[PDB]
Amino acid sequence: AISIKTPEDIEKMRVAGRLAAEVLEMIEPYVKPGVSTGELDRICNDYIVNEQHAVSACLGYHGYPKSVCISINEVVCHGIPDDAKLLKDGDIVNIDVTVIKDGFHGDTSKMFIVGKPTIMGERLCRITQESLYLALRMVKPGINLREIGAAIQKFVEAEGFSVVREYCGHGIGQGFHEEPQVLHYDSRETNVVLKPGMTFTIEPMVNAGKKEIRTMKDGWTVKTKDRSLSAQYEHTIVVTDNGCEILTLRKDDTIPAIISHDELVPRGSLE
Ligand code: NA
Repeated sequence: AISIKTPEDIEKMRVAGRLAAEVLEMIEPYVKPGVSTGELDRICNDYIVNEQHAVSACLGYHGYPKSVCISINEVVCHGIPDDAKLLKDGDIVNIDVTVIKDGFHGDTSKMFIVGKPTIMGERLCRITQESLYLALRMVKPGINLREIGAAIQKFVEAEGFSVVREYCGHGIGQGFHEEPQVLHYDSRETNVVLKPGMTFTIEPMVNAGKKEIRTMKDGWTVKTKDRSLSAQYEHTIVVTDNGCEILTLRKDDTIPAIISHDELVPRGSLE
């Protein structure tokens, strides 16, 4: 029930994913102490609309009140931009952007560390991206989604962090949320063999502390039950013939848009 994208479909997500990454590349310079998250949200939206002539898939979604999600520190996800929420020195902040372009979505997010980073702030951010890269490196047809969550978890835990279990990455495309569910941890429940053309997200949410979270009153914002810091990075990718292509790659990523596996690349018949 997982949709297989069409070359044309794919070019579209590429455009979409590219637009999503640019929002993140653009926001960067405004992410600094004293900046309110409402303003960041503003910039983002203005950007999506006016310059990219696209639309935030988040804006008003099922009621969601802001253009992008800006989760600070113990906020795991769905953090709601608010003009009263100023960024502080040492904060860690996720900005989650989802853009719709020509009917296709581009979904990604990254962590920003404001001012002087904190030991743990820095480490979790690093570790979290790594868990994302790590999964990225394994994306390839024939692999089971389950081996990936497994890998993420293993890594994360070995690094002394936790993986939130309640929220996942997912198929995406014409629809914001599509199958499959992309768990960032092990699950006997998980059974998804990757096929080329599949487009989905990977967006491991990592707690410096315990994995338990708490959903807030507002119905959106998620936080760590123990109040430890939480970090997330996400990429939207397409499964290729031999690996994956990262649709939301940013200048600052240090992973290649295109990941291929030797064993899968085209080769002579006897090679
Ligand atoms: Na956080």
